[PDB]
Amino acid sequence: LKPHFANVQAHYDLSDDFFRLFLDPTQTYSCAYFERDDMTLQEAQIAKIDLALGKLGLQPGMTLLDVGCGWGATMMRAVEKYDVNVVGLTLSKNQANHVQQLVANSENLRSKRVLLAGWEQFDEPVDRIVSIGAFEHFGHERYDAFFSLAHRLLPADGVMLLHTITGLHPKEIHERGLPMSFTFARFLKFIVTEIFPGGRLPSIPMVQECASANGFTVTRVQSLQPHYAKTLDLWSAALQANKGQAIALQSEEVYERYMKYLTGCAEMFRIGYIDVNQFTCQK
Ligand SMILES: CCCCCCCCCC[N+](C)(C)CCCCCCCCCC
Repeated sequence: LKPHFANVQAHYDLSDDFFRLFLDPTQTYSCAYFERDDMTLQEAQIAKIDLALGKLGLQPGMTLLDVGCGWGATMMRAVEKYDVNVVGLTLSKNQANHVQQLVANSENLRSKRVLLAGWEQFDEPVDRIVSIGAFEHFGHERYDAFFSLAHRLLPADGVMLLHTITGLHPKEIHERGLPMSFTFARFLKFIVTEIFPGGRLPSIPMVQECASANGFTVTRVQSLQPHYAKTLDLWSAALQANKGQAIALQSEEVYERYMKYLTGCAEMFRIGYIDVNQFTCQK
């Protein structure tokens, strides 16, 4: 199984400078958690991180594996607030380099590693696992392999917090009393073709199946559905105000595409065609 470096890199290696125009300072690129009403995006992203890490029963000395570490905000938070060693995986060249600098400049004593590789090329024992918004890039065809590896790399009391967007079947969506449909399907095509090449959304039962079939017990499924529309609204508001900057670094063609993507997804979550859930997978 050769990781899909090309497709994944197609999106995230666009330009850190560009993503910085709409993501919060920690560069977290996933659904935030507005635990409190007046939280800033940065505070809500940290709260999301704590929500995920707080389910792992972390302890000093442990080694945490972050599958699809992104720009590393989660890894560094794990080190700094929870005092654990970390290992981060990503197919993005720019992310690997960025996190490599965070590691190089850290004054914390814990072990920190970032690899430009996929879980498909990682076979090392870890104490706990966290994966936020990376699953959507694996593809239905590799779900079983992922959980197999996850279960194999974890200790006896191991735990994996899998956070991923989930979707309903377009055919069955019509019964949910949800109009549009065609519009939804047409937008999904747009996303997979111009935003996330190779992307694929898993249904909740699909995650529950691959987990159980590989020896895991899903002890909790928490939805952050409403929180994503706001996260996306905040991302789009910033990008738009940074429009002039967006075109300079790239092109107005890229800008238009990203605004269409950010805003569109926001409505999709608002109406309920898509969801986002954190699965506590207990070994
Ligand atoms: C139906 C095809 C779905 C492909 C989904 C690809 C998802 C990539 C998610 C990447 N992160 C975690 C960085 C988040 C980006 C913002 C939310 C995007 C939601 C897309 C929903 C498409 C239905």
